[PDB]
Amino acid sequence: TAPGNEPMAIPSDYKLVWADEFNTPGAPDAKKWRYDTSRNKEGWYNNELQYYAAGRPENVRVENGNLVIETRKERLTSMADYGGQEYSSGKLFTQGLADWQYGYVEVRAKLACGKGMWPAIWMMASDGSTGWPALGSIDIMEMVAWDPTTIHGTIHTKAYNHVIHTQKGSRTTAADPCGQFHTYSLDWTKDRMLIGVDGHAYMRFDNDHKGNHDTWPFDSPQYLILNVAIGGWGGQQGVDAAAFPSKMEVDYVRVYQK
Ligand SMILES: OC[C@H]1O[C@@H](O[C@H]2[C@H](O)[C@@H](O)[C@H](O[C@@H]3[C@@H](O)[C@@H](O)O[C@H](CO)[C@H]3O)O[C@@H]2CO)[C@H](O)[C@@H](O)[C@@H]1O
Ligand SMILES: [Ca+2]
Repeated sequence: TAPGNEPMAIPSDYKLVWADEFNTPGAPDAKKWRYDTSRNKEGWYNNELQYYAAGRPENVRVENGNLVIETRKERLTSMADYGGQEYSSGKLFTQGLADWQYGYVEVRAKLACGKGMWPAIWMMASDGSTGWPALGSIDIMEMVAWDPTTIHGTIHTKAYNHVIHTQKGSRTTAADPCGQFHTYSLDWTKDRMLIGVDGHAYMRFDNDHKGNHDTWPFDSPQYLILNVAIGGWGGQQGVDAAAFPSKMEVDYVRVYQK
């Protein structure tokens, strides 16, 4: 629904304005990432099966220059916010720490595989007053590991979203995404978004320039989100116990702006 076919690359006139190179082993940098626990006890959206553990190295850690988000089959019943889940995982976002209006986002990542796994690199608007989906969401990368070579790039707005099946997205494939790094990229300007892998946009979404927040909510800042969900879209061919633990490794997040 949002086909692209054009190169993409860090614009020559942009500077690197924000980066997490995951240089510092241990916990993620608290000045860059917060943990999202907001629906642990209730159950996450999308019929998701994971508990997202905050402050827990087994799920979220920096090692050897990479962020590691790791899913595990386990019941974290000692957690006050435990929601009865069979799995643990990690969700980090830059909410309240850093956000961007326009820019080139480049994330170099090795994905988490195993039927059930749903790694994602995405964004939501800092101003959520209009609620989901109207606020505007940018999926720079989703993969569901029943189809682990397929890379999905999607935007959601009030007009264009998955609840009403009008989401603007595309897909491509990439070599062994769980075994080798690729670059997952967004080029967002006032005119359009390109979403790509390894310097190729497979997804394009234009600003129609109608000043309709329903079709272009993207003239306000967005923060970045990294997670690995379990089940929902990831669970289309079940959740494979033998797949755990599974990890997404992120070498870096770099954000460029004019
Ligand atoms: O169902 C209404 C509730 O929606 C909440 O928002 C969720 C939404 O339900 C869920 O579908 C969505 O899922 C994300 C995808 O749209 C896509 O953007 O990729 C993400 C990464 O895979 C995936 O999580 O997430 C929305 C935000 O959590 C509202 O938060 C809630 O107020 C509302 O009642
Ligand atoms: Ca690194």
